[PDB]
Amino acid sequence: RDQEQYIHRKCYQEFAHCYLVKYKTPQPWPNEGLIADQCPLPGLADVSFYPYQAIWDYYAKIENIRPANWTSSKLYGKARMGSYYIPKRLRNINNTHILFCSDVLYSKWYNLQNSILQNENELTKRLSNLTIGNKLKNRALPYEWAKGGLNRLFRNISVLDVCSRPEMVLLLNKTYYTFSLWEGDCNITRYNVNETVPECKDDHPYSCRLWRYREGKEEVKCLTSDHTRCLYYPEYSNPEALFDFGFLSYMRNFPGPQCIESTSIRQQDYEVYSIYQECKLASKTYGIDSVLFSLKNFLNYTGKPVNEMPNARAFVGLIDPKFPPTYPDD
Ligand SMILES: *[C@@H]1O[C@H](CO)[C@@H](O[C@@H]2O[C@H](CO)[C@@H](O[C@@H]3O[C@H](CO[C@H]4O[C@H](CO[C@H]5O[C@H](CO)[C@@H](O)[C@H](O)[C@@H]5O[C@H]5O[C@H](CO)[C@@H](O)[C@H](O)[C@@H]5O)[C@@H](O)[C@H](O[C@H]5O[C@H](CO)[C@@H](O)[C@H](O)[C@@H]5O)[C@@H]4O)[C@@H](O)[C@H](O[C@H]4O[C@H](CO)[C@@H](O)[C@H](O)[C@@H]4O[C@H]4O[C@H](CO)[C@@H](O)[C@H](O)[C@@H]4O[C@H]4O[C@H](CO)[C@@H](O)[C@H](O)[C@@H]4O)[C@@H]3O)[C@H](O)[C@H]2NC(C)=O)[C@H](O)[C@H]1NC(C)=O
Ligand SMILES: *[C@@H]1O[C@H](CO)[C@@H](O[C@@H]2O[C@H](CO)[C@@H](O[C@@H]3O[C@H](CO)[C@@H](O)[C@H](O)[C@@H]3O)[C@H](O)[C@H]2NC(C)=O)[C@H](O)[C@H]1NC(C)=O
Ligand SMILES: *[C@@H]1O[C@H](CO)[C@@H](O[C@@H]2O[C@H](CO)[C@@H](O[C@@H]3O[C@H](CO)[C@@H](O)[C@H](O)[C@@H]3O)[C@H](O)[C@H]2NC(C)=O)[C@H](O)[C@H]1NC(C)=O
Ligand SMILES: *[C@@H]1O[C@H](CO)[C@@H](O[C@@H]2O[C@H](CO)[C@@H](O[C@@H]3O[C@H](CO)[C@@H](O)[C@H](O)[C@@H]3O)[C@H](O)[C@H]2NC(C)=O)[C@H](O)[C@H]1NC(C)=O
Ligand SMILES: *[C@@H]1O[C@H](CO)[C@@H](O[C@@H]2O[C@H](CO)[C@@H](O)[C@H](O)[C@H]2NC(C)=O)[C@H](O)[C@H]1NC(C)=O
Ligand SMILES: *[C@@H]1O[C@H](CO)[C@@H](O)[C@H](O)[C@H]1NC(C)=O
Repeated sequence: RDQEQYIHRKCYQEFAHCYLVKYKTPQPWPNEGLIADQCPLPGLADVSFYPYQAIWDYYAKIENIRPANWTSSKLYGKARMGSYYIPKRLRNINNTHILFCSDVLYSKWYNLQNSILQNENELTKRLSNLTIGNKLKNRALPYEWAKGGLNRLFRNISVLDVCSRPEMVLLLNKTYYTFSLWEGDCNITRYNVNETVPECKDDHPYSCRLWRYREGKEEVKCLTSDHTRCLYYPEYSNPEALFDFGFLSYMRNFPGPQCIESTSIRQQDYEVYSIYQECKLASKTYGIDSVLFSLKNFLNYTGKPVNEMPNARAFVGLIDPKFPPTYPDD
């Protein structure tokens, strides 16, 4: 009978937006610190005027009370306080692949105003028209991922993505771009702002000023004998007062300084395989049930199922996975 529809339905409901990205070589995120001023911060006492930003999971939050001989490096490595600390598990040299199940990276053909029927149909059509086996043609990808890219399935990643999808950016960005209003970045100080920024000849109170000024060396001062409760002094100024300065500056709400520097993270072409296309292909040989079982287990490669992870966060690193998985000969 026309088995095709059952295989489509099952493969789609389990693996539609699941993909496997192979780095040319294992190259992890290179710094412990992430400078992303474009994301709003929680602000004073966390009474936040913005919805929860996922990147806040990695926020190096300044605390006023610290023990007597406390340094930021004890908790956040080389990261700046008030920026973000990338934990070791998100910059792991051993990780050769990135597995994700998310629709946030589809280009404009996919848009949630349409009926789900349209989007389902269009995605399966495009995948069939864009795959050699289970491997995507380079034209499906961003050119930044693979030479020949024409965004025919995936969009380019953006500056604001890191705020809602930090793991995706950390694991998949070919290049790290800073967005900074910190004093000293790009040799911009509180003294030469009227000279480095063209449009400043000296209105929003945020105009032509920096966000974080360097106040001095980081230190802990103890004014009691109680050395467990001492006062912390950050190196740069505290951003709670001006919690959305960087975001508002990124939206070009006012003129002023902006520092953007690039760092090449991963070189050479990505390869990308569609788990859905592999489901549909292997089903005609080994049967839908075993293909389903084996690819579900592959999605559980780390003990946490990637497709049971939130759509914005379902991006995981893998160490030398066998793909396709062995299919049971039953
Ligand atoms: C994960 O990966 C993601 C994907 O890889 C990644 O997303 C990408 O991030 C990067 C970095 O953020 C993005 O690239 C940036 O794009 C910026 C914006 O580009 C547009 O706007 C600028 C400015 O536009 C002004 O001028 C035009 C005319 O020129 C006007 O039409 C505008 O209206 C505007 O005019 C004024 O008005 C605005 C308010 O309305 C003001 O805000 C504005 O500042 C003006 O005052 C244009 O220049 C751009 O033109 C480009 O157009 C296309 C591409 O769009 C190209 O074909 C073309 O060649 C132009 O590049 C565009 O329209 C850019 O500003 C930004 O450029 C800076 O960074 C790069 C990389 O380092 C530099 O090479 C570049 O020269 C710029 O660096 C200078 O400026 C920065 C600060 O901006 C300094 O820190 C730096 O030191 C340097 O200064 C030196 O040079 C200056 C000359 O520029 C000089 O003046 C200085 O004095 C100094 O000597 C950069 O290109 C990219 O778009 C993202 N991609 C996507 C798909 O989103 C993501 O970030 C990654 N995430 C993480 C976490 O890593
Ligand atoms: C990249 O992979 C290597 C190899 O898997 C990782 O090194 C290994 O790290 C584990 C802990 O994550 C070590 O296991 C421990 O070994 C001690 C013996 O000293 C044992 O008593 C513990 O119960 C535990 O099993 C393992 O020794 C270590 N192996 C080597 C060769 O270094 C490495 O950490 C990975 N890198 C990253 C950044 O994750
Ligand atoms: C996603 O990112 C890529 C960059 O890797 C963008 O590709 C670039 O797109 C621009 C405009 O579409 C191309 O420039 C144009 O070239 C033609 C040549 O005929 C010229 O007539 C135009 O005036 C303009 O200069 C550029 O070549 C192209 N670069 C590459 C490497 O393909 C792409 O547009 C981005 N898409 C989105 C939606 O952000
Ligand atoms: C993805 O793989 C992980 C294995 O890394 C699976 O976790 C396993 O989940 C089962 C279900 O509860 C656990 O079995 C039970 O464990 C308890 C306590 O250890 C034991 O007393 C019971 O007799 C029973 O065997 C199992 O321990 C656990 N394994 C680990 C290492 O945590 C997970 O279920 C898999 N997810 C999917 C969707 O398949
Ligand atoms: C999708 O399939 C079409 C087949 O129609 C591929 O090529 C298109 O061919 C028609 C003529 O039949 C041209 O008019 C189109 O311009 C072609 N498409 C493009 C995008 O140029 C197409 O390459 C396949 N891939 C995608 C991503 O659509
Ligand atoms: C900042 O100054 C240093 C030298 O002190 C120089 O190497 C660097 O390129 C400068 N950066 C910018 C953005 O001007």
